Order: sequence, then structure tokens, then C-alpha cells
Amino acid sequence: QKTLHIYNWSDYIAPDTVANFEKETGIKVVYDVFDSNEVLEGKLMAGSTGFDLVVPSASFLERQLTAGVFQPLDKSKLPEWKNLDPELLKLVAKHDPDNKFAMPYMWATTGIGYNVDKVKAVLGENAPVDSWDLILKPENLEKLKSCGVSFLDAPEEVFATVLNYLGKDPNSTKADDYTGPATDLLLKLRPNIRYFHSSQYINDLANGDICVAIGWAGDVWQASNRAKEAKNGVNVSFSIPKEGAMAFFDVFAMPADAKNKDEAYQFLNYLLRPDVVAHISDHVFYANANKAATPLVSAEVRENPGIYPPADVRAKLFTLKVQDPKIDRVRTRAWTKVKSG
Ligand SMILES: [Cl-]
Ligand SMILES: [Cl-]
Repeated sequence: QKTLHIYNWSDYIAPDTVANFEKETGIKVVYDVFDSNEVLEGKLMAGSTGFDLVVPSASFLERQLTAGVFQPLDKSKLPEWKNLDPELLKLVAKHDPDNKFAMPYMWATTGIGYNVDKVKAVLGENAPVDSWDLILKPENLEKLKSCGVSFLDAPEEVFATVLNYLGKDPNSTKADDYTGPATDLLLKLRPNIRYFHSSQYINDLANGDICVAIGWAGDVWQASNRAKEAKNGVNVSFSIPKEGAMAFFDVFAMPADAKNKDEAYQFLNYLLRPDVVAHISDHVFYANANKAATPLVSAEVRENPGIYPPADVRAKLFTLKVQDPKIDRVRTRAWTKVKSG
């Protein structure tokens, strides 16, 4: 009896994907979920993960490769690798040279999710929902406190977003940028932030319990769809702000000590099927990395410029870089100050 252990982000697969794979292959899948790159990286660095497949963001995988925690993918066992978009492969290869270890799964941006009606009520019809000003100017966040604010519990993403907003290199190597301006601004915003969390904000936006969030694009579009299906009158939207935003590429990778390698390759080749992954995108509102799948994706998802953004918006996106120990120290120390402010 073959088994397969998979660790993926929460809210990142269609409801029937695993069952359909089990039915086709006779493999039993053990599926577990996380909402933090830090949790996954900690598990990878502390010992065996016990998983056959894990799904880091590519910028985290970039440094994880150098610790030897992954084994290279046997492309001879991934015949339809060909379906993957070559331009996305090239971007991911900046993190994973020659695409040896990582299979691109989904990608999106770190932007602003918000309740349309509540934000306009508080900040007026002309609320700047196209700008990080909406949530990174203290005067606006003090007012939005009235209906609830959440930030992601994602330190590398939040500091890069703040640095970009301040006109600094999103990947600044100047320690003073973190300890000075970035911390100063975050500590001014902190009293108005209800919580730091990277998954509770989906249902809280959908149900009207918060009105604005730093969020991952497809998560917010899921919240919007859950609100529509509830017929609760909640109108949620998402913005890639005008100052730019961070892009991420989530990738499947195989732990070096994976027990069930043959089954893992079966699952990866299953995900490379254009109809399988288009069906996932249809349900999670994330762009997949599979060029053959794009026309199969629902018009609702494929034509949303907050999911598949056009070239002029993609040109404004930035990605995370590896930092040295000093910046890791000052960034992490500053993050701890902010979450307890
Ligand atoms: Cl099962
Ligand atoms: Cl929840």
C-alpha cells in the first residue's frame, strides 16, 4: 500500500485534487498544511520533515538548497515539465539555478485586501486603495482601526514592502534602514493593527470582521468569493499598489530524505497536467505556472488583472533576496519589537 506525505500552504488546492489522484493511482495521500515560510524553513533546518513533498516560496528555497535539505528533481520522470511557462521558469531559476530542485506551482503578489464599502465609509469614496498609503500612512490606519486591520505574519515580506514604500531598496543591506525608518514607521502603525496572522484574515475579510489586510492576492480573491457565495453583502477586493509590490513563486520541492520518491513524482506529474492545475487555479484564485493550462482556467480567474497582471504591472513587482547574518539579526529583532508593540 503506497502512501505519500505532502506539506502545502493552506487554501492552496482544489477540494477534489487529492481524492482524484488517490482514485487514479491507488496511492494514499497524507496532506497537511502551513501558513508560514518560517515554519517550513524551521522544520527543514531542525531535522527530518517527515514529508515527501513540501512547498516553500522560491526565495526561501534559494537558501534552503545550500543546506542540502532537498534532492534534485529527475526530469526524466517529469516528461511534461514542458508545460511550464518558460518565462516563469527563468524567474524561478534566479532562486533555483537551472531549475534543478523546484517545480513552479502558483505565483502571486503581496498586496492589500480590503472591504470596499467599509474602507470608503471610513476614508471616503476617494480612499487610496491603489496605494500603500491606505495602510502605511499612520493617519489612515488610525481611522481604519475602526473596522479592523491585519498584517501578514511574514517578516521578510513586510519589511521589504515597508522599505519599498519608504523609497529604499526593498532588499536593503543597510542595517540602519531596518533599525531606523522601517522600525519607526512600523511602531507608529502597530497600535492600529489588530493582529499579525497569515491565514485568519481570509475568513475575517469574508465575514466582515476586518476591513483591511496585507494579504496574498489569491487569498483575498478567495475571501471575496466566499463572501459572494454567502450572500452576506460583503464586497472584498484586492489591490497591487501603485508603488509596486512583492511577487512570490511557490514551488514544490522534494526533501532529501523523502521516503516515497516514486509516488512524489507521480503527484508532480499529475500537477503538471494542464487540466488538473487549471482546476486548482479555478478554486484558489491563484495564477499557476503552467502555460498550457492558461486557456483552461476560468475566465473569472484568468481575466482578473489582480491574479494574472499585465506587463506594465509586472514591471513594478520586486522579489526577495538572500541577506547576510547582520541584516537577518536586525530585521528579526525589529520584527519582534513590532509584533509586541
Ligand atoms: Cl486518506
Ligand atoms: Cl480561519
